Amino acid sequence: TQRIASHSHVKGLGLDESGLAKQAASGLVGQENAREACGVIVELIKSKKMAGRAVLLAGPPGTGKTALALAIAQELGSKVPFCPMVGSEVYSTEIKKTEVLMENFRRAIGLRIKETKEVYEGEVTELTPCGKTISHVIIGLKTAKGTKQLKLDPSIFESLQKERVEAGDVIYIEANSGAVKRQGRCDTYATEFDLEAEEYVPLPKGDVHKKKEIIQDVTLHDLDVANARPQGGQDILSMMGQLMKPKKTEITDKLRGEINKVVNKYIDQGIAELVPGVLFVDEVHMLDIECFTYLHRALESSIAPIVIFASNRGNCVIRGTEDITSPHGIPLDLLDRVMIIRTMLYTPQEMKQIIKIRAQTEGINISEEALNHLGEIGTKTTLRYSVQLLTPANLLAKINGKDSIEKEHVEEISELFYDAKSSAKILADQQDKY
Amino acid sequence: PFRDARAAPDPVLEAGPVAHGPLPVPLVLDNGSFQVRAGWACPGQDPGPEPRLQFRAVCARGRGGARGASGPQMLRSPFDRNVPVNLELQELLLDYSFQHLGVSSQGCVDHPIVLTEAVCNPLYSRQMMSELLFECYGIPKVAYGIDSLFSFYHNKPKNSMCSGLIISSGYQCTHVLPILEGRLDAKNCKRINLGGSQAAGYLQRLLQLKYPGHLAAITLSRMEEILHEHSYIAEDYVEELHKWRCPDYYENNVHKMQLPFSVFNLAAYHQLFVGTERIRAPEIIFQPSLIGEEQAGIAETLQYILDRYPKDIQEMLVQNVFLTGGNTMYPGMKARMEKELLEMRPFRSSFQVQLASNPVLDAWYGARDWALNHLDDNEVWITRKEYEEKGGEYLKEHCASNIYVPIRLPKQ
Ligand SMILES: Nc1ncnc2c1ncn2[C@@H]1O[C@H](COP(=O)(O)OP(=O)(O)OP(=O)(O)O)[C@@H](O)[C@H]1O
Ligand SMILES: Nc1ncnc2c1ncn2[C@@H]1O[C@H](COP(=O)(O)OP(=O)(O)O)[C@@H](O)[C@H]1O
Repeated sequence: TQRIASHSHVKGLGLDESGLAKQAASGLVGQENAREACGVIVELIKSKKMAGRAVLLAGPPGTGKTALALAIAQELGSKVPFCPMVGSEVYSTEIKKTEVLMENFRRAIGLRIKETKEVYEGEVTELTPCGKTISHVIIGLKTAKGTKQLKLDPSIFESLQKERVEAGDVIYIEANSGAVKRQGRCDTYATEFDLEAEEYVPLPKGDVHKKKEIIQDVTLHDLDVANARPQGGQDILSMMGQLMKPKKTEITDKLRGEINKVVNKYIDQGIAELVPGVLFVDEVHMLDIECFTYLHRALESSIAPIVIFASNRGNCVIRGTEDITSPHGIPLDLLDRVMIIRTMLYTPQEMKQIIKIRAQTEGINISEEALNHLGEIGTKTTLRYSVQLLTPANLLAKINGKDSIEKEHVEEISELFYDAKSSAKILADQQDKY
Repeated sequence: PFRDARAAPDPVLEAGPVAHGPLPVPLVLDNGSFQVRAGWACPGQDPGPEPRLQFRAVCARGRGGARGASGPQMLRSPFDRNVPVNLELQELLLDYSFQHLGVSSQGCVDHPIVLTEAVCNPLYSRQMMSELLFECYGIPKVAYGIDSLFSFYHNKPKNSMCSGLIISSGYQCTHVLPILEGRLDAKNCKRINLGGSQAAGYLQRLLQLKYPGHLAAITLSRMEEILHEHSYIAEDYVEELHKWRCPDYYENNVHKMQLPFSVFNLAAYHQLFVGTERIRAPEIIFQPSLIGEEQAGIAETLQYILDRYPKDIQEMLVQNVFLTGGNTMYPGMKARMEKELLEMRPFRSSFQVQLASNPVLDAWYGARDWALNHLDDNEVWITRKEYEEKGGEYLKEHCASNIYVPIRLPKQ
């Protein structure tokens, strides 16, 4: 099964059809005024009209900022790109800081393409080329459902020859890609010799020929990166690929210009469609003043995605200024370009509901008398700490041969694993020893 | 446990069961290699009422020298590989058949006859079979046809022009016969030199090597029972034998053939356990390489004839694949044939496999229904006087008969 993790219980914003929030729904509780606001952002991203518009989620640690940001990615679903990043990712050793911003801004915009995937497979019954030189090659295929003939071009024939295919081999051709794969010799010939180095496979039991409709997702960034440096062209088989190690590089402005111009051609022809997505720059206060200034340009550009920011700082110093304080750790100049959503601390009853939702997500049975105790301990410590104790408590209940958390299990665990507040009290006492 | 076969029935009749209408009621004679099947045409009755004389085509004459015997009872038989090639051992087989059916009296059989022959018959052989028939027995008119094609004629949906492959498998041969517009396309017809005789011979020799302690207990007439009652044809041989490899399947499916009794007596009066053997005997016609023999077998041959036509008439003649004769009686034969056929056709295309209504008797019933219709079509038959100007190497090209060619044999 899938591993359980820190946000796997949230399944959406869980708003009603009028846009208002429900008390407890889709794996979130509380926060009505703050998560109704995400509803409006989801409508804005689904509208496709806008570019570069941006949002800041603000509020203390453990109040739900990344949970809400991931809830938005659920409401959009896998049709629309959602690129998460951490502020600290900007400091590469291969490229300038603004290049990392610009790559990630491109990643959040997707081309969506359609094609009919078409596959031929089976034992090769014959190969016959077709004047002076090969015009086409006829090939016959067989499976336990029948036989077909195909008419190959000389490019595909070169690929069959490179795979060392001969009659009696079992082959997979994909007609769109021009992909060709040898899968071994057909086992009807497995007695040609007693020992020979080949691997023999049974004749396929599936259809000779299959069709699907498939959808291809690719972002503008993928086009940039693929087209900038020469594509290596090595299906291995070529030792020149060994010498020049890859590295990232500053993509030039001119190339992004041409890529924009070619993609516009294809969305006029109906071959592709465009999905403006979301970039989630989490941990934003870790950006430098240089980068914060470059955002004033990229958020204005009439191509950019929607950008979501989040921060937990009070009035701290802006990185790289050595001096200047500003709200949320973000420069005032940029803070006047974002709409702000505040995020609020939980009352004890809210934490009880979060704890129960985590318990039944994580797979643990818990008695009411024990759940009231984790509720209390959450008010003394923090929600993110009470939710840690569930699994270790279950694991002691299991060692003592019981199915369900009871008071003495959480009480034992509380004495065995400390909180940052109570550990800091120890460090203040034994001060001279560390 | 084994049985023993019956012998010496009581077929005796009056001098001729002549019905109303035309007096010269013909004899219908399936001159088989394993057994002969013979009787009166008996017109005007829809079900053929009495295909009398079901008897093995073998004769006795021993160290005594002075006498011979012919009915179901050291031994001899008149055929070499499904063509008759004996003089008096054919006569005393015909004699038995006529005498038990009744005959008029005078120095000939007064009735015309329809007689089965080999898919191709050597010219000398046809000439001899005509001579040994017109000279000795004095028949007024004669018809030759092929067993398989009579069985097809019987099994057709309608008395109309057709196309198909016939799959046929008798004592010492199997044939694949492509037919178009009612005519055997004998230019590209093919046969395999194996058949149910050779299966029994192989199953004998296997069990002799499995139990040398009692060679004498196992003999052809007991091999017949295990091959008729207890053997089957695989859908795919290398998969069947693979599920036969595990002991828990083996013990549930092996056949316990108790010999007659006089240690629990099996050290000689064994239960002759047949496992894999009950597959390896049927399979000979699909894989003659289980014996020494290098020939294509019923699978590769069908493809090898079917790829020698235009792609439209293939899809025509495969619309009627027909199974008839001897070995097709095995259980599972239709399934193996239609699976093997599915791999060697265009991916979405259609085919049909039909099994004869009674695989062993339909050759005779076919010859009955044919003769009973074509009584007065005097272009179809060879008349007694024609044999005096055409030397016996001569035939009349009706449907369900071998293809004639202009030719003559020197004789003095
Ligand atoms: N309203 C809520 N409903 C359900 N679970 C919540 C809710 N708010 C927070 N959580 C859960 O509690 C934890 C809160 O993480 P949270 O989103 O507060 O991180 P944060 O401190 O805001 O920001 P960061 O991700 O930078 O640490 C997660 O386990 C989250 O899934
Ligand atoms: N019920 C049966 N199951 C299996 N094989 C059978 C069965 N009946 C007959 N045979 C086989 O049929 C063969 C004879 O068929 P037949 O049509 O009489 O031959 P032909 O026309 O060449 O004389 C024999 O080899 C015998 O083993």
